[PDB]
Amino acid sequence: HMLTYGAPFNFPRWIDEHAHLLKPPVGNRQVWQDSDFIVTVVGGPNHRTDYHDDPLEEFFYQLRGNAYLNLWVDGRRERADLKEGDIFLLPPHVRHSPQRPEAGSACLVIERQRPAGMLDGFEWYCDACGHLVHRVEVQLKSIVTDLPPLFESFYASEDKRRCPHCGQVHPGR
Amino acid sequence: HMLTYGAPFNFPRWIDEHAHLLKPPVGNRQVWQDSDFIVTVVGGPNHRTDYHDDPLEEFFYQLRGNAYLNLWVDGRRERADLKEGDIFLLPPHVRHSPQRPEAGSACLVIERQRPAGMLDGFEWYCDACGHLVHRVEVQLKSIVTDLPPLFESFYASEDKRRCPHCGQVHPGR
Ligand SMILES: Nc1c(O)cccc1C(=O)O
Ligand SMILES: Nc1c(O)cccc1C(=O)O
Ligand SMILES: [Fe+2]
Ligand SMILES: [Fe+2]
Ligand SMILES: [Fe+2]
Ligand SMILES: [Fe+2]
Repeated sequence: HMLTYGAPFNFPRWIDEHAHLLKPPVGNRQVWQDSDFIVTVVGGPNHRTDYHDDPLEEFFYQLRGNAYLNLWVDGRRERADLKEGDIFLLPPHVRHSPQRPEAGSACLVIERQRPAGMLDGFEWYCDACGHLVHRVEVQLKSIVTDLPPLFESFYASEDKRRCPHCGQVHPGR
Repeated sequence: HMLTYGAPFNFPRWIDEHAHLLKPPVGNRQVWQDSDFIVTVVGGPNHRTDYHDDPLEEFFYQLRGNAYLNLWVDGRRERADLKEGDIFLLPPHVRHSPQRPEAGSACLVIERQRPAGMLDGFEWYCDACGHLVHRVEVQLKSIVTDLPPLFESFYASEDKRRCPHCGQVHPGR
């Protein structure tokens, strides 16, 4: 039938035109609305203390500049570098915290709409004892707008940030 | 848990190392195996007379060189140009025939594994009366290997290529 999502267009030029809109905490912009593939560009600098626990995979292609992913691989606080030109496929549920410090950076991130009842988690870990401080689960509907309200609630509440092993109150900063 | 799909790596350099393997009819190479996102690069020159009827969306990013998509939009034999640097999201079921004439071209194509019972179609249309000549449906398991055997069967059989409106026998060439 129709091309619902429009005609091909130049991506470098699209990124240039929307550069001034790539803004924190999360830094992104969705290219097409109501699609099954969720196609965003993420710039910087961003502010993220959360780990994301995505029930599906996440494709990355660091188009401009560099960034890294803080991970928890196999229990250990780990890092994956998104050097300019790198690509990478995250397995479902690997906890990850995108750090994007470079102004003018641009990373293509691709995900899919989540079916009903498949939940996304956002977690924070204690920077002293390294144990789970807080975890919210959300039925995700916008990878752009549903994020910061969630982090504000954590940021605004030392009961959420108080650790349950040590009593260290996470800075959320 | 583990990074099942490995660590980030440089995509331009990966494409360079596998250039000599991007070979017709279809021209592709999957970057990761057993993933839900099916991430391929497609080079050229390719030989495609089929239209693909994908039950899911297809993301394109023409990385090197140019290509086009022959389409059937709203009944009309149409074209979408994949100019170097273009991106594009195909809606599910839009019939499309990727033409990739340029040696050394490279296009990122992203799709997802198809659930059980969601079928892919490959169709051919009559180049005289413009009506459907032949359509096979397949449970797709490899976007790389399941293709040409299907086209050989059409190519090898004038009963499949004989049109049911006119009697024009499609060249399959
Ligand atoms: N992985 C991300 C996500 O799931 C949402 C928003 C941004 C990112 C990112 O990688 O920057
Ligand atoms: N759309 C394609 C597909 O579905 C399989 C293989 C190649 C392509 C292509 O766009 O070249
Ligand atoms: Fe994420
Ligand atoms: Fe702690
Ligand atoms: Fe296709
Ligand atoms: Fe015909």
